[PDB]
Amino acid sequence: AQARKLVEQLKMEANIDRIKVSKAAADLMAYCEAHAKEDPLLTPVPASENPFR
Amino acid sequence: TRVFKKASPNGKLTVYLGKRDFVDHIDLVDPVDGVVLVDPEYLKERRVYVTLTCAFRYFRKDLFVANVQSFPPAPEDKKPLTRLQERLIKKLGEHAYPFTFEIPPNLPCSVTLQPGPEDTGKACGVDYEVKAFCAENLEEKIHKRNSVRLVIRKVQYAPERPGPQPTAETTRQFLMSDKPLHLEASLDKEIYYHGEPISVNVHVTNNTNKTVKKIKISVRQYADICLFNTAQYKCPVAMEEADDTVAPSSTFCKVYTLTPFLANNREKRGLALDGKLKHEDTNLASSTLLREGANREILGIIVSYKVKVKLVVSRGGLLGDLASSDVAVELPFTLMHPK
Amino acid sequence: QSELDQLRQEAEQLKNQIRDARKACADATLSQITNNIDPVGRIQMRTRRTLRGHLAKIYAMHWGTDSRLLVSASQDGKLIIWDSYTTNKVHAIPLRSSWVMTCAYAPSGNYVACGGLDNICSIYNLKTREGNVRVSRELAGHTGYLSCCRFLDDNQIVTSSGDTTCALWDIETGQQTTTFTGHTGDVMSLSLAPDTRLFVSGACDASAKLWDVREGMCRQTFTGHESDINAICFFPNGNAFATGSDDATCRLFDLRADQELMTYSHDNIICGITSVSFSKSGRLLLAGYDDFNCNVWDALKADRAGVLAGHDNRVSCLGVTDDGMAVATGSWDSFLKIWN
Amino acid sequence: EVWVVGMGIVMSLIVLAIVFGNVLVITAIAKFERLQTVTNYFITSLACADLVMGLAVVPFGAAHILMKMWTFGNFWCEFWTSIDVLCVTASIETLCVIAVDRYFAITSPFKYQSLLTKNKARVIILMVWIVSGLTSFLPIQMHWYRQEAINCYANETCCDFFTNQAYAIASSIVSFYVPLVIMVFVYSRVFQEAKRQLQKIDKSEGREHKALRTLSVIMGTFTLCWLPFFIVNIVHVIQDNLIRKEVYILLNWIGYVNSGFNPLIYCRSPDFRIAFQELLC
Amino acid sequence: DQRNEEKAQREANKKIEKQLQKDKQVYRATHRLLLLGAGESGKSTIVKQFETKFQVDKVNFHMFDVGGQRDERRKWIQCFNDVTAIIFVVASSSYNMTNRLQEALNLFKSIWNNRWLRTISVILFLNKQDLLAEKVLAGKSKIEDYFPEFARYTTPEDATPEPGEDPRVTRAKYFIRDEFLRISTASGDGRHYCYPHFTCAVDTENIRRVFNDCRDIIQRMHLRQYELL
Ligand SMILES: COC(=O)N[C@H](C(=O)N[C@@H](Cc1ccccc1)[C@@H](O)CN(Cc1ccc(-c2ccccn2)cc1)NC(=O)[C@@H](NC(=O)OC)C(C)(C)C)C(C)(C)C
Ligand SMILES: Cc1ccccc1CC(C)(C)NC[C@H](O)c1ccc(O)c2c1OCC(=O)N2
Repeated sequence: AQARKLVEQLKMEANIDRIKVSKAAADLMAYCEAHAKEDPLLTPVPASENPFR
Repeated sequence: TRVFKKASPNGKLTVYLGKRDFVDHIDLVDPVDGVVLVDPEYLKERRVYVTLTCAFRYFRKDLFVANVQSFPPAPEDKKPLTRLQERLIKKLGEHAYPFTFEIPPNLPCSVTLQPGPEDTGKACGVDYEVKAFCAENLEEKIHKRNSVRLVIRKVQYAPERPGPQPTAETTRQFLMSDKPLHLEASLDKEIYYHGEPISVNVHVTNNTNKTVKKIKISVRQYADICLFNTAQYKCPVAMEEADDTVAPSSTFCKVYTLTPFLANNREKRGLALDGKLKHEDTNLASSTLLREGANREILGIIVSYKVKVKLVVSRGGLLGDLASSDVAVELPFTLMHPK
Repeated sequence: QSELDQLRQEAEQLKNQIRDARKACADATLSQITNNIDPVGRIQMRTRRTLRGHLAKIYAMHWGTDSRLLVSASQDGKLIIWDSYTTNKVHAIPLRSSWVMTCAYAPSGNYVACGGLDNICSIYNLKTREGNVRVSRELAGHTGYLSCCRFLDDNQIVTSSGDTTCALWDIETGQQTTTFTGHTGDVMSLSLAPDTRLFVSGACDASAKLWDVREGMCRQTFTGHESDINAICFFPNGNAFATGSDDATCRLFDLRADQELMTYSHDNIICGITSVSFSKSGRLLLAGYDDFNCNVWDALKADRAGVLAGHDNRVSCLGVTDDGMAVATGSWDSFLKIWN
Repeated sequence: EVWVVGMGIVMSLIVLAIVFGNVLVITAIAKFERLQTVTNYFITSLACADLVMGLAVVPFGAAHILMKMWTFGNFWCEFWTSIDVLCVTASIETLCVIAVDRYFAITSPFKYQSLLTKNKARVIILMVWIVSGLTSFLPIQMHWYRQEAINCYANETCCDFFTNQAYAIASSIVSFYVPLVIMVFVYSRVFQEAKRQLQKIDKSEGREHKALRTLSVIMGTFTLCWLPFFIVNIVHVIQDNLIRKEVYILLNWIGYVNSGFNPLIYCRSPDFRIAFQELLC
Repeated sequence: DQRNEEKAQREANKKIEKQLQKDKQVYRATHRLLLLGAGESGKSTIVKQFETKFQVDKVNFHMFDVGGQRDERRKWIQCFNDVTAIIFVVASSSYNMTNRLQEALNLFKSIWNNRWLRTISVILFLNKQDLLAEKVLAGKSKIEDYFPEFARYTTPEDATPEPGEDPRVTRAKYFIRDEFLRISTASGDGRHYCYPHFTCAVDTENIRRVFNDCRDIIQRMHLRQYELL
C-alpha cells in the first residue's frame, strides 16, 4: 500500500507548471546580483564601521 | 549493430546478443539482453531454458546461477522489448523469443590469473558463461549438440573523480630512525591509465646520526584473491633502483617515474590479468572498486595496487645495529582504463 | 502481484514524466550564464571572535533576527546565548537531555528551542517573569530523534526528525497541527523560506523535498544526490536552495526550474558536507566540511572564494546574520569561531 | 691553535640548536589552540626553563671558555651563575613534574582529570619554579655559597665556581638527586603498569618490547647527560685533587645538551607534529 | 549608561562563566557510556543492574540506551564518540535464529568500522549464558552448524576451569567469543580494543566488571598517548 501513497505524492508533482532553466537562471543571477551592494561578507570591510573589528 | 550470433550446433537454437563487454561503472550494470532463436519444429522437450553462471575456476566452484524459461511466454515478467530487441524480433522472424538477465551486484570483475607454462589447458579465474539449452526437466544433462555457451565479461572503467593526492610520513624505528629522520613521499593523482607512467617525489631529510643507503622504489599488486574462505597475495609489478648519495643533513628531493608494463612480468605466476575471451594477449589487471567504498565485503577476486618506498641504512657495527632497521611507506592508487 | 506490478509501472511512467520535465529545461546551463561576472575577490575571512565557553562538541546554531545574539547547543547539556559583538554570555540553559542536535532562535527574539535524541523539542521562554529561563512547553515529539527545528513565528514551529517525517507544531497547544510524511530515511535538516510559507527538508534518502505548510503537499522533490543530504538552506530570494551531501557535493536546486543548477566539487575534496548557508545576496554560498575546513563557494563560478581554518574537527554548524554582517562557524572542538 | 677554533664552532652550533628547538616548541604551543593541554602546560614550562638558559647562559659560558677572563664584572658573574643554577634546576624539576604527571595519569586514571586541572597545574608549576628560585638566586646573589677563592672573588676578572660543601650538597640533592629518585620510582611504576597491560592484551587478544624503546629515551638521555656531572660535583666537593677544572667543565657541557634534546624527547607525537609541520610555511 | 550596560553584561558573563566552570568540574569526573543491543538481545537487566546514572567506587558512570534503533544506526552514532566505552549486548542463545547472531556480528562490525567510532573501544557482553547452556545441553539444534564457520575452531587452548561446565558448551563459547574477536583484530588501530566478557540472567557482578574495563580503557588510552605502548 506504500506505492499507493507514492503515486498520490507523485500526482501532486505531476501537474506542475515549471519554467525553463534559461529564464530561471537569468532571473536568479540578475535579481540576486542587483540586490548585492550590501553584502559585507563579500567586499570586506565596507568602512571603518566594521562592527566585529 | 553487428549482433554476435553463435549458431548452436545441429542447425538449431541460435542465440543472439548485443555488446559482450557489459559495464559496471561503480554500481549497477547493463542487463544481459538479447534474443534467442528457437525453431519450434521438434518440441520434444517443450521447454527451452537459458542460464547465466558466474563460475570460478582453478572444478567450477560457481558463484551465482540464474535460470530463465522462455519457450512459454512466462507471463510473470513484462520486460520491455529492448532497443536492439525491437529490430531483432523483426530480423530473426517468427521464432525470435527474447531473454534478459538482470544481474544485481553479485560477482567481481572477470579477472583471469596468469597461467603457468606447461600449466595451462583452460582459463583460470572469474568468467561468465551464459549457457543455453532445451530440456523438458530442470536439471537433466543436455550437453551433446543443442548446448551453447557465450563468454561475456564485466569490466569497470575510470570514474570521474581524480581523488586527493596520496601522502604518507614515517618518523622512527628500531635503532635506525633515531635523530630526526622522516620521509615525505607523495604522489601526483589517484587515477592512472594503463601504460602511462606514474611519478613519485621524495623529501627525505636525514638529520640522523647515521648514514642511509640508496632507496628502492617498487610497485606492489595487492591481489586479494580466494574462493574457499579467504587469502591474500602480493606480487611485484615494477621496480626501480636509485643512487647511493644521501649524506647526513642532506634533504634529497629527487623525483622518479615508474611505468608498470607487462612486457617484463610475463613469467610471474599469480599475476592477475584482465578478462580473456579465448587465451588472448590481454593487458594488466585493472584495480576494482572495493564494494563502493562502503561495505568492504567480497566473495571473489579483488585486485588493488600500491607503491612502496624502501630505505636502506647499511648499519655499521655492534651498537645494537643488527635489527629491524628499514623504514618504508605505502601509497595506494587506482590504475584503470579511461572512458 | 498484479497490483504491485501496476503500481511499479505507473511509478516508472511518473518518473519518466518527471525526468522529461527536468530535462526540458535545457535551453542552457550555468556555463553560458557564467560569463560577464567578475571573479570574486579572494575571500580570506579572519576570525574576529572566538567564543570559548562550551565543554562538549557543538552541533547547531542560529543567529537572532537582531544579528547580535547567537544560540548554540552542546552535548554538555548547555545551550548558551552568546553576544557576538562583545563575545560574552547572556544565558546558559541546562538541558534535561545531554544530547541535542538542534537549536533555534525565535524571529521576535522571545523564545529559544532545542532538541535531540530525547525526542523532545523543548521550548524556552527568554522573557521570563523575574528569573532564569524556564522550559515553556516541551513538545510531544515524534517517533524518531529530532534533527533540526526552526521557528515559523513565536506561536508556530516546524521540527524535523529521524522518523522520516517532519511536522509543523503549535506551541500554544503543544500538539501537531499537521505532519509531513513521504520520505524514506531519516530527515537530517530543514530550512524555512523568506516568505515563511514553504520549507524543504533533505533526508537520508538523498532527496530534498519541498513542503507546503498549508496542507502538507510535497510539491516538488529535488533529487539528484548519491549520498544523504546533511544540510540545506534557502536562497535569499526564496527561489532556490543548496543541499550539501556526504558525497562532497553542494548541488543547488531551483524551485521554478525544478532540477539541479550546479554540482559543487573540486576533484580533491573527499569528505562530505556538514552545513550550508548563503550570504545576503547568495553569491557566497558557504559550506562546512568533515575535514575541519570550510570552503566558500561562489554561487555562479563554482570555484572557492577562500578556505576557512581553525577548528580541528568537523564544523557541524554554519550561519549568516539576517543582515549578512558576518558568518559564524562551530565545530566539535567546543569553540565557536566568528568569521567576519 | 685548532682546539680553540674547533670548540668555537661547536659551541655556537649547540647554542643555536637548543635555542631554535625550544623556541620552535614554544611557538608550536602558542600557535594552535589545540596544543593547550594540562600536560602541555608542564611541557611549556620545561621549554621556557630550557630556553631562557639557551640565550642567557650558554653564550656567556661559551664566552668564558673561549676567553677565560670574565670582563662582564663581579656582579654579572654572580647573576650568570644564579640563572645557570635556576635554569638547570628548573629543567630537572620540570622533568620530574612531567614524569609524576604521567605516573598519576596511569596509577590514578579515574582521578587524574579532576585532580590535575588548569589551576592545579599552574600552582604546581609556580611552586616548582619558586623552589628553583629559592636555591639558585637567593644563595648565589646573597653569598651563602662562599678560602682559595677568597682572593678570586675579590679579583674582578675570574668567575670560577668555588661552592662550599654545604651549598654543594644542598643544591645537588635539591636539583638532581631527589628528582632522580622521584623519576626512577615513577617510571618503575609506569613500566610495571605497561607490562601488566601488555600481559592482559596477550592473554585476551593474543594471536617489554615497546615499553623499553620509550623508557630508554625518556629515562636514560637525561641520565647520561646529567648524572656524571652531578656525581663529579660530589667527588670534587668531598675530596679535592680528584677531578680537574677542564673535566668538570666538559661534564657540565655534556649535561647542557639534554635541555636541547628534550623537545625531541617530549614532543615527537603526531598531534603536536602536525602543528609543527604547519609552521613550515 | 552605555558603560553601565557593558558592566552589567560583563557581570552576567562572569556569573555564567562561574556557573559553567562548576558544570565543567562535575562533567569531567563523569564518564559516558553507550548501552547497546539488538532489540530483544537481552539488554534488560543490564540497563537496571534512558539515563542510568550510577556511581561505583566513588566514580560516576551513566549509560544511554539508544531507544528503538529503527535503521541507519550511523545517524546517532556521530554523537556517541565522547563516551569511554560502548556496552554492547549480544544474544548468545540465538544461534538457531534470520540468524540473529549473524545480524549481531554484522552490526558489531558496523559499529567497529565507523570512522567516527574508530577510537572508541567497545565492551562486549555475551548474555543468556544460562540459556546458552540450556540450549546446548540437549543439542536438538545443531551446536553451531547454522553458523557453518565452526569447522576447525575446536580448542583455542584457552583454559576455562570454571566448575559446573560442559566441554561442548566451552567450545561453543570460545567460538562465539572469537566470532567478535576476529572482527576486533581485523582493524589494528591500537586505540580502541575489544573486551569480550561473559554475563548471565543472574550476574550480580557487572557493576564491577564495567568499572574494571573502563579503567583498562583509560589506562590504555593514556599509554598510547605517552608512547609507552
Ligand atoms: C626521537 O629520537 C630522539 O630524540 N633520540 C635522540 C637519540 O637518542 N640519539 C642517539 C643516542 C643519544 C641519546 C642521548 C644523548 C645523545 C645521543 C641515537 O643516534 C643512538 N640510539 C642508540 C642508543 C641506545 C641506548 C642508549 C642509552 C643507553 C643508556 C642510557 C640512555 N640511553 C642511547 C642510544 N639510537 C636509537 O635508535 C634509539 N636510542 C636509544 O636510546 O635506544 C634505546 C631510539 C630510536 C630508541 C631512540 C636524542 C634524544 C639524542 C635527540
Ligand atoms: C661557573 C662555572 C665554572 C666552571 C664550570 C661550570 C660553571 C657553571 C656552573 C658550575 C655554575 N653551572 C652550574 C651547574 O650546572 C649546577 C647545576 C645544578 C646544581 O644544583 C648545581 C650546579 O653547580 C654545582 C652546585 O653546587 N649545584
